[PDB]
Amino acid sequence: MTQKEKNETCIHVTVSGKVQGVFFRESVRKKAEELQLTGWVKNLSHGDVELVACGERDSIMILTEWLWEGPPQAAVSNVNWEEIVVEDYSDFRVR
Ligand SMILES: [Cl-]
Repeated sequence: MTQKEKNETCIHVTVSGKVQGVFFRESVRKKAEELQLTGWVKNLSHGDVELVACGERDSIMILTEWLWEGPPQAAVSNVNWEEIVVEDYSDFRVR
């Protein structure tokens, strides 16, 4: 494997709770960028926040812990993640 291939993976996450009207999408993108992760995030209508995050595993695991807190005024009730088949992204975007 290349070093990037060896040292990186991807996860898929859903985040439940009070996650609307608190700029959750933007906060995930900003946090991900600070952790040098790529992927995407959206707010499912009437539902959970959903994201894919790819990059180094330490960063991934810092993100998954942070998702229990979220941005100010967020009230997260659950974070459900799994590692997935790797997908290629050049940046982290809101969707
Ligand atoms: Cl974006």
